[PDB]
Amino acid sequence: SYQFWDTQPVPKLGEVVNTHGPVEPDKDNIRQEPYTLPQGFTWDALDLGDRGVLKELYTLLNENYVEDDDNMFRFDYSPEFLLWALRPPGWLPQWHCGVRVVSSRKLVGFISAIPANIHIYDTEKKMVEINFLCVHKKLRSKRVAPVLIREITRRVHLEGIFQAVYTAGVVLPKPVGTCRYWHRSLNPRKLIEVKFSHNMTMQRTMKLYRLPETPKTAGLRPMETKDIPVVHQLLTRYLKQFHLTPVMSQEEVEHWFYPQENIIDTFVVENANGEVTDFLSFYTLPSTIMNKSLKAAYSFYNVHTQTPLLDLMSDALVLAKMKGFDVFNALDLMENKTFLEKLKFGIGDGNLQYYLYNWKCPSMGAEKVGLVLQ
Ligand SMILES: CCCCCCCCCCCCCC(=O)SCCNC(=O)CCNC(=O)[C@H](O)C(C)(C)COP(=O)(O)OP(=O)(O)OC[C@H]1O[C@@H](n2cnc3c(N)ncnc32)[C@H](O)[C@@H]1OP(=O)(O)O
Ligand SMILES: COc1cccc(CC(=N)NC(=O)c2ccccc2OC2CCNCC2)c1
Ligand SMILES: [Mg+2]
Repeated sequence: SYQFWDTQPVPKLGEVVNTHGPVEPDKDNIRQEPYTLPQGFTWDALDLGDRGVLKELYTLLNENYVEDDDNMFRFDYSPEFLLWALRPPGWLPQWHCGVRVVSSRKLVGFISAIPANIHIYDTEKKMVEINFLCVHKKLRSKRVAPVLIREITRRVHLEGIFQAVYTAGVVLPKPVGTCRYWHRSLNPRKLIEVKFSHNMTMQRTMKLYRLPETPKTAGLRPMETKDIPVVHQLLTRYLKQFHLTPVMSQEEVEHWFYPQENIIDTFVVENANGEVTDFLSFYTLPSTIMNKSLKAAYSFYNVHTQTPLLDLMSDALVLAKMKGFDVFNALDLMENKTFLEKLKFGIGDGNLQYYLYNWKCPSMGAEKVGLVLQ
């Protein structure tokens, strides 16, 4: 039973869904007053353009955000990463929803929405993406998370949006898809010394996972300003084969792919004709070693039309290694299963569940999920 989630417009777990549409009607009359927090706590919309406020959020998440199943690593999203992730085109200040202690002003809670146009089967809907739900460790198991969720819902409803997309490691009613975490060792000595990885020699293991010093695909180079239109084109066309995807404007494409050091890398393949035919991309997200830092790259969007996908991703691994990353991480979504085993990815523990709020539709396999979040 789900004390919070049974009250929400989402399908029941183990409801075979054969329909397509919203769970409830669009509200045409929205609660104007913030939801009531427990005594001693108050809402505060966080201005991330104020360096002090950004730092406070960084610290909250640094000290209180997601850990792995073994509680040995915690994601360490940087200030600059958070600005990229939370100020894309159409970001709204009121959707950076903090909770503060009244007496001290200490930041103890967060949740965020960013707008996104989502393609789900035969339907394209303006939605939001919910990320960075975080309650301080000392406030855990006090039902603050439902208040954070209800409040962002209200604030999103005020802007005329009635659906959301989100992911979590926990099972809630009801996943649209389920992904699996895969990791590719780049610096196996560090991964073993930090206990990320564990009848093999260390000699043998370094040999197994050794990569070329430079990439193999002809005409690979960083994405530049001039590539924004064609990257947009490649991504728009490539994504049509999946059943859950973003629909990005050209400005959105600039935001999410244009390289920024230690945040996002995108490389394009420009062939012998001067035509851009493929791209790869990965984002930067380290983890604090509890139980100093583990440098990890996360596979983002990888589009292929002329270069085989295996080669693209092989080049992605080489570039990640050149840039000092200890490990390259990917999900089993899109066509990722075609290369994961072949490029010596190992499977992880944990599931990433994909979810829609206020949208009833059939579930899909991971291979039909075409949406990658931060
Ligand atoms: C139209 C617009 C709609 C927009 C809204 C769309 C929905 C957005 C939904 C959110 C998308 C988030 C996307 C991400 O960022 S996923 C990452 C979430 N953050 C973390 O995992 C960081 C570490 N953990 C924490 O900070 C806390 O443990 C959190 C904040 C997770 C829960 O705090 P706490 O441990 O103190 O619990 P509680 O007593 O307050 O509340 C217990 C209730 O909350 C349910 N719960 C637990 N974990 C999650 C979870 N990850 N998504 C949704 N619900 C969750 C739980 O089943 C129970 O409900 P029920 O079992 O009684 O029903
Ligand atoms: C060692 O460092 C850490 C620290 C905390 C948790 C984890 C496990 C984990 N939850 N991984 C992913 O969600 C994940 C795995 C593969 C690819 C992408 C992954 O996550 C994305 C970035 C974080 N939000 C979910 C998507 C590892
Ligand atoms: Mg709580």
